[PDB]
This record gives sequence, structure tokens and C-alpha cells, in this order.
Amino acid sequence: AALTRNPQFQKLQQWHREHGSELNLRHLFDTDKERFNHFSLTLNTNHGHILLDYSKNLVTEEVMHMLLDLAKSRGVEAARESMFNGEKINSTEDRAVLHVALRNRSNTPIVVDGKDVMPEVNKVLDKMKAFCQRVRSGDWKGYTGKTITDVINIGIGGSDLGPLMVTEALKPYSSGGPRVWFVSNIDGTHIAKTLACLNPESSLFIIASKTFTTQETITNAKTAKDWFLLSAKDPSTVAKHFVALSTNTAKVKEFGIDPQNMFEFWDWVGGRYSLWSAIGLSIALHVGFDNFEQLLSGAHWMDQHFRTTPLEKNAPVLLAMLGIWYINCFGCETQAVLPYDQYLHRFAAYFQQGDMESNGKYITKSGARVDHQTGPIVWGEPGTNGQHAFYQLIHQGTKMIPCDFLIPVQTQHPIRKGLHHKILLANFLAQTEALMKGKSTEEARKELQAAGKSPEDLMKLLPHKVFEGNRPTNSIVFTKLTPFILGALIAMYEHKIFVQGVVWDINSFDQWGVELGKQLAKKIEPELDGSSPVTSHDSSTNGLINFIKQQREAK
Amino acid sequence: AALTRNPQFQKLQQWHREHGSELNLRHLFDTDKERFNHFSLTLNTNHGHILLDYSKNLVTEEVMHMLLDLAKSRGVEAARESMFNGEKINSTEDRAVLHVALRNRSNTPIVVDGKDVMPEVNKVLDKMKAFCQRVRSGDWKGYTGKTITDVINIGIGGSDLGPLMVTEALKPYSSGGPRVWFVSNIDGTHIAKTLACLNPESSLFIIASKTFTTQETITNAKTAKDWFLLSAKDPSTVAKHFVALSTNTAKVKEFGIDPQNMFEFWDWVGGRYSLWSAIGLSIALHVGFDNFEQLLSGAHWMDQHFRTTPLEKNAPVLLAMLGIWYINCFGCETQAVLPYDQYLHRFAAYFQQGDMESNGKYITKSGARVDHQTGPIVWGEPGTNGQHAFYQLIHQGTKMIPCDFLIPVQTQHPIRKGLHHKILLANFLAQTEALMKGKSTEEARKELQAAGKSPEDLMKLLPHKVFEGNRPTNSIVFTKLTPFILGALIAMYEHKIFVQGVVWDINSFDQWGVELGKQLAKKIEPELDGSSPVTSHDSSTNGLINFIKQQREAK
Ligand SMILES: O=C(O)[C@H](O)[C@@H](O)[C@H](O)[C@H](O)COP(=O)(O)O
Ligand SMILES: O=C(O)[C@H](O)[C@@H](O)[C@H](O)[C@H](O)COP(=O)(O)O
Repeated sequence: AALTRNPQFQKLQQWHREHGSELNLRHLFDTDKERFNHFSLTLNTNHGHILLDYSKNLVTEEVMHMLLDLAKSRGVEAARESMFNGEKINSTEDRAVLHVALRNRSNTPIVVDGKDVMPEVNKVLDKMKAFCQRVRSGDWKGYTGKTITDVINIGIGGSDLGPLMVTEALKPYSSGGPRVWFVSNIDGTHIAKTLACLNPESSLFIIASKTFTTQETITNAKTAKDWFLLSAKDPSTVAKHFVALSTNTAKVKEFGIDPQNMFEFWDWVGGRYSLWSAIGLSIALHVGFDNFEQLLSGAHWMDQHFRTTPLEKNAPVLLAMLGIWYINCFGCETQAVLPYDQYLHRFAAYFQQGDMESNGKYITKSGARVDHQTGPIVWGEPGTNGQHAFYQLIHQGTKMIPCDFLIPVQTQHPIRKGLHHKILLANFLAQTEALMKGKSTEEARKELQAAGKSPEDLMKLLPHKVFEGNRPTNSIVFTKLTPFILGALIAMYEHKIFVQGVVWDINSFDQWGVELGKQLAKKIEPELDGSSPVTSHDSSTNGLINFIKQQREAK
Repeated sequence: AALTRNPQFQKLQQWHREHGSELNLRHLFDTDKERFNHFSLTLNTNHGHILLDYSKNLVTEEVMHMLLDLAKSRGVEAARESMFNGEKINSTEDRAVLHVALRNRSNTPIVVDGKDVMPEVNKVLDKMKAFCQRVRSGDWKGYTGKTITDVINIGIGGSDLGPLMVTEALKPYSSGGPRVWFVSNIDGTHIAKTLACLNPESSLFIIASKTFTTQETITNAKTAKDWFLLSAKDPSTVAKHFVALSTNTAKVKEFGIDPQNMFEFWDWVGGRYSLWSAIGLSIALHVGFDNFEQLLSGAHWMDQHFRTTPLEKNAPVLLAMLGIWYINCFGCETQAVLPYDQYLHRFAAYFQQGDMESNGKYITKSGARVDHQTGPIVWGEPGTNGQHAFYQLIHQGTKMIPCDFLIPVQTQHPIRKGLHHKILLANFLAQTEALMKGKSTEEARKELQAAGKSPEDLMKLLPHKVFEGNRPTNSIVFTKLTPFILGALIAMYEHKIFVQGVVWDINSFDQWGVELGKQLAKKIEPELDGSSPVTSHDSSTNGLINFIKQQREAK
């Protein structure tokens, strides 16, 4: 154990056990005209403003204080410093965790084993811009001799979600770039439906893989190459249509891609924190290197913000401690992410991986068995669509669900003189208001009175029209969703995730929970061949396998 | 509350911990050769097989019995009958709940107020086929004489998710049909990015809206019409490019649509159960009416299975009671849906709406305050992608998470001689095996011994490589994902949702938790105009609104 030993954690727990049930959001606001002023923070980045209103939360100044003492007591600051200074904090793998280095525009040296990392970081960044240029506008080589129209990124998990999410989110900066596609699933339908719309001679493939050994990626990659080599019969033309993002040059050249067309990153770059490195080649190819370097800066801005701001006003820290409050004290299993922005329709999913992959652990750094909750289940859907799909359970269900509502002040498409975005903003505002205020039995009763329902009817409907409210939310508004702000927003959460992991004393940059599936998978592959029944596994796995062999032939 | 007061419910609850012997999947399979045979059911639909393996669950024959007695004790069967017989079980709105009627291929009369519903159901179905055939054949032309290339459905929530999900899932049956798009969000970026790729004279718009008054839909509709009327200056040409699916003739005749271009459905058709009615026009337009009827037939099939199979072998019932077990006894907040199939990438989200908006209630039919958990938070992502994004927390996190793994035996794209689907199946099988088996401390150590780790390495690494397993899953395998099976699969869950709702004694066909947001929304819309600060709300809403007006025109 660890966290459960800490005194500040104990005090925070005892306080909740005793005064937690009385905390009312509706109450708080009427007895404190400054609640908003006291529980929010506006951030000027010089490239847009970011307001983080965390006032619609079940917290008092005393609560925020206990929460802050806890963050300090757990060594959040020292841990932060260890990360930025290049120390190997990813203990289990004895690696450094340096995604802040990939976006370190200041170029302040960061040393890993007596060698500053920035030179190799900028070396790669430069090479990306150089390649980007040659592709973006003619000049790059289609064995046929034509400029490349489509870029296909082939990768999974960390080598996929980030580039995809960011590219969908920054479409308004598509500007003269080629069309980018993203193939990840091993499921053959994925690459097949992508290759069906492509033209070999004008397509550029980017096999994105850190280890360059993942089964889904390499298989998808081999299928792309066989597809390409089908039209272009010369295996030497592969170097004109295939490039790679990885660390194992040996593996890369084995595939057929030459060493100079391999953009590299480093072991200290976690997969779920890789979009900022070479893995973001498709982003740069889509919105140009300027919009990319912009993305790189917004994070860097946040990186510095996180580093230099006292805890009481540190966004990532505040976001993280609020989560701990709801996770370790209230016991809430999930964290809802709701961006009222279509372009960000992949944002929530980006962080399911971001959060869950990092903090879905039960073993601390000392090897002690955790005896408290860790990472939450992160889910969500955008725009106003959720209001019609599942808000019903958020408002009147039986689960307490912390919600982060995000939205840009001005859209990329102010059509109809801004009427759409006006309605979008109103709902964004109204939902957290409703989630907080709710609607009492009397307010409801009074409404049914003015409706003309018979005492019979009114009673049978009254409680159903009652909103108990008191449902906590965070409102995150920013001037506009540009590459810089987006980069800032992503970094913000990355650090939220970091702070929680440090508080739980767990290694957020670990993915050991994935190897059991992979190995039992490799063991089953050959058993699927043939039609003889399998019996080596548990009855269920046997049954599933045999039902499969039986039905594989049916029509 | 008619549930916590139920005897069989209390027995089940006391049993859950009245004694140890605490369930452990690995132990139950180790000691019961008959587990798979005893806890699974294969369904032959004559149009493909559907195996539901629910053996990887924390349950014994005694548990399944107690769970079954409970379902009977809460009148699941009588409730079912009342639904099918057309009784107004949606009490709060005094409406019938008849989505089974929309797919009632047998045409067995269903009477609602002394009038059989089927005639009006088939009347509409026929009209859809008539319209569908005209647009696809090229008979229906824009007032330019050009055939129609793209179909744009404009709707939200129930008038959107179903058609979108099914259309993505049945792409292999696209066959000759137009390109179909789906605009829902009020967020202007959504329709704008869609209209930018369209050509007025060849585009057909389908304004899908039950009430035909929802703000997002009507606004998006008005924007489409203004966009169209931009190229085509004649307001009378609207009847050649706009059609409607509604129950509100008056408003439909107000927008500018033609009465005979209105395909109707009925108040007893819930929005989140509407894809089977006229709302599925875009599905029929995409895959033809034949496939559409195979879709309905599939559901009609599951309906009959639900209606005629004793509880002990009734899939929807077994799926529902397992959930109750994990929801009301173990206390699990979420239900994960994982389809190893790219085409079904919108499946989880569909039921995220179907489940959550149906059972996210806290008021029973008697008006009593629920004192037990209700509907779970439903989330999920497809293929093997999840294995790389969040399975880490499912395997080694601290949350118990019931998981439904779904997959077709044979794919629509057996490329590379079926190698991709082979790997896909192996992972599908291996994951539930791993989730069940896990890896003990000794097995793990025995691995680090083999690998040749140092006495230090193995030490600090041992715990982290341990999988405690015992994580329950359901495996749902089907011969192939065809319109019929898909239709069968959707119906199956619809009824699982029905059974749980009946057990909790709540009205699953209600959406009252929606109004508060809408009204507070309307109240804020006009306050956003102008630059004067708003002060009528709580400090937070005021702050958010004012930060907005402030940043509204910054550059
Ligand atoms: O880092 C992560 O979040 C996960 O480990 C995973 O998402 C990983 O990135 C890929 O499964 C492996 O792909 P690569 O071999 O390209 O790293
Ligand atoms: O059943 C539901 O889930 C709700 O009714 C919701 O999904 C509804 O479909 C939309 O809010 C649009 O409603 P209209 O179709 O009437 O415009």
C-alpha cells in the first residue's frame, strides 16, 4: 500500500465521510456570489484564452485545500521535475518519460545518460519538414511519375489514435495537403475498404510503428505492399511509396524501406504520447509544418504552465485533484468527456487510451498491491448529440458522473450569421446549469398545475419530471480550436493524467496488461487451421473455437 | 420500490455474500468439464447461426436459477405479452410500445384502440419501396433532369444513430445505391462540411424527425433548404429534393414538403427504436428494400425467439439477468460492448443510446423512488484497437467491467486467403480467455526465470506482470454479419434492455430527463445576443456567458 497511508489522504477521507452528503451545488451558489471567481481560472496563452470553470463541483475552499495539501504531500512537484529533467521515472521498464522534449521549443537541454536529447529531436523534426515539403507539392516520386494525392498511415493504438484525432480536429487547416487515411484494425475490412478507393502510383504509405513488430501493423503493412506491388511490379519502387516511423532501422530495412526514409523517435516516447514526435508525420502532411509546429507549441505552453504555476492555480493539478476527489472519495467509476464540437468527435476516445492505458493499474512503484481505486473509465460523445442519446441517464439515472464540457467560443464555420454556433453555445451552457440546478418537486408540481393534469395524472407523473440535480461538471471554454489551443488542451490532460498517477503512486507509462492477450493469441492462431476440434483450452475457449470451425464452411 | 421488496431478489442478494466460496472463473472451469455446454446456447435462425457463450461469467447453476426465479417473479413474461399485444405500457406518456410491429412480418394483427396497426405499417413500408425504387433506378430526377447521386439524412438522436449505424454495418450491401450522408449536430461544422461536397441538382434530403420540431433538425433542415434554394432559385423545386419521415403532417406541410413525400411512423414507435420504421428510409435507399426486409425479418426472428422460448433458454433474458447480477449485486457501473468488426464501429454507441436513454431512470412505474442501481453506463470500441487503447485497465485496473465480445465467423473481405480474419478471430478468442485465466504470481515468475532475468529485474518486475483474471465476459459469435443477423442482434439487445427495465419496474420508453436542458437552453439563446453582461443566472453560468461575449470577437 501507499496512498492509503498518507495523512492528508486520511484527513480528506474522514472529512468526506462526515460532510460529503450535505454538499449541494445549488446551495453553494446562492450563499457565495464569488463562487465563480473563487473556483475558476482564465489562461492567456497570447494565442487564445482558455477558461477553466471548475465551480460547478462538489467542493469548498476547505476541500480544495485538503486536496492541494495531498498533491504536495505525494510529491507531485518533485515527480514533475524528475520527468522534465529526464530521469527514468518509468521504473518498470527503466525508461525516461520525455514527451515534453518532443515539443520543447525552448530547446532547453534535457540529458539522458550524458547526452542532450534536443539535437536528435530537432534533427528528426527538420527531416519531417523536408519530406513534408517534397510531398505536399509535387516533386516527390510516384514510380509512375505523378505527385502523391493520398497518404495512408498504417498503425495501431499509440501509432494511430493521436494522428487521426488531431487530423480530424484540425481539418480547417487541411490547406493544399493530400488526403490522409488511417488504417489500424487487423480486421481485413479496414484496409480493403481503404485500398479500394486508392490509386497505387499516387498513394504514399506511412507504416507507423515504434517496435515495428506489432502483428496488426506489420500484417496490414505487408498487405499494402503486396497490393501496391500488384500494379507496380518492380519491388524497387517500394522506396517511392513506403516510408516508416520507428526505432528499429534493422526491422524497417527488412520490410523494404531504406534507412533515410525512416523517421525515428525514442524509447522514452510513450506510444500514447507519440503524436508529438515523428508519429505526427501525417498531421504535418495534412496541415503543413507551420500548423504542426504550432501544435507543438501549445503543448509546450501548457508544459511550462504546468511546471511554473503554484498548485493552487495549476490547471492540470486542479483537474487531477478534482478527479481523485470523485474517484477515491465519492467512488465514481467514470469520467465523461463532452466536446460541443464536431471536429473533436474523436477527442474523448483519444483519452480513453490516454487515461485508461496509463492509469489502469493496481501495482504501485514499490510493488505493493493497491488498496484504493485508480484510473477511471473514460467515455464520451460530442456536440449536442449526447443530449439526445445518453444525457437522460446523466440527469436522472442512479450514477454520479463527473463531466468535462469543452467548447470553442468561435467556430470554423460561422454559417447563417452564427446561428448554429449560437444554439450550440446555449446548450453547452444550459446543460451544466441544469445538471447543477435540477428541478425540485415543487417547481415541477407547480408546472403540472399550470398544465391542467388531474390530481390522478399529476401524481403519476410528478416524480418523473423531477431533476434532483447536484451533478458536478467542469466547463472548459477556449477562444478558438486552433492547432495551438488543441495542442494546449491535449497537453493539459496529459499532465492531469500524470498528477493522478503520481498521487496513486503508480507507473502511468506502463502497458504490461497487454501481453497476456497477445501470447494466448499467438497460441490459438495455428489451432484455427484445419477442421479438427481443439481441446487444449478451457471448455468455453474450446467451444468457441469449434463453433467457429463448424460455421466457417456454412452458407 | 417493487424490486428490493421482492423475495427472490433478496435471496439473490443475501446469497451474493451470505457465504464465501466466492466465484472464480479459473476454478469453476478447472472443476466442471460441462461448463461450456451448461452455460451457452446456439441459435439456428435458418439464415445463419448465433452462439451465445455466457460461460465466462461469475455464475453457478444455483445463481442462474435464483436469477431466473427473479425474472419470473417480476412478471417479465406478462410484461412482454403486454408489449406485444399493444397495451399502453409506456405509462408516463400513456402510449403503446410497438417497435415489434414495425418488423412484424407475420402480420399478426396488433390492436391499439380498436384498430389493427399492421395495415398502416405495411402501407408505409410499401410507399418506401415505391420511393426507393424511383430514386435508385434514376426515375426520380432533380428539376434539372439529372438523376440523384447523394442522399442526406438530417436528424438527431433516434432519427439518426440507427440508420447511420446500420448503414455503416451493411456497407457490403451498398450495391448500386446512392451515397448516403448523415447530418445531425446543430454544430454548423457538421452540415457545412457535408454541403461542401454536394451538388444541389443531384442531392436528395431526408428530414427525419418524429415531432418535426426538434431545434437541431429543423435548423439544419432550414439551412439545407436555403443552401439548395441558392442554386435552384425556384422554391417549388423543393418538393423534388426534400422528403420527410414524421408523424407531424402540419409542421411538415409548413417547412415546404409535399404531403405525399412524407413517410410516417407512429407515437408508439420510440425514437431509439425507430430505425425499423420509415426512419430507415436511408437504409433502404443504401442497400435496397430486399436487404431492408431481411433486416426486419432478422429482428422479427429474435422477437419470436424472445416471445416463445422458456426463460431458462431465452437469450435476451439471460443477457439481461446477467447484467442485473453485475449491476445490482456486484455494483458494476458499466457495460462494455466490443465488436471485433470494423463495419460495426458505431454499434456500441448505438446501444449506448438504446440502453442508457432507456434505463437511465430513478422513478419506478408506481412513482416510488428507486433505492437500487438501474441502467449501466455503456461504452466500447471495435476490432483489436481496444486491445491497444484501454484493455490495460480492463485487465489490470481496479474496476470490474462486464464485457460483451461480438464477432462474425466469416468476413465480408477474406483478403490474403483469410489471414487477417484469422488473426482477428484468434485475438477475439484469446482476450476473453486471458480475462478469465489471468496469470498467477508463480506462472509469471516461471516466465522471468525462463527469459533469464536477474534476481533484481524479476523482483521489481514480477507483480506488474501478474494478471489476477477472474474478469467475466460474454462471447457472441454468429456465422456472418448479414442484414438478417444484424437485425437479429439489434433486436436481441433491445429486449435485453426491456427485461432489465421490467425487473427494475421502470419505464424504459421515457425521455423526461431531457426537457430541463432544452428549456434552460431556449432561455439563454437571446441572452447571448449583444455585448451587455448577463447576471440573471448562477455566478458560473454568468461567468461562462460573459467570458464568451468577451472572447466572441478577439482575433
Ligand atoms: O503505447 C501504448 O499506448 C500501447 O502500448 C499501444 O497503443 C502501442 O502504441 C501499440 O500497440 C504498438 O504499436 P507500436 O509498435 O507502433 O508502438
Ligand atoms: O428516443 C429518443 O432517444 C429521443 O426521442 C431522441 O433520440 C429523439 O429521436 C431526437 O431528440 C429527435 O427527436 P425527433 O425525431 O422528434 O426530432
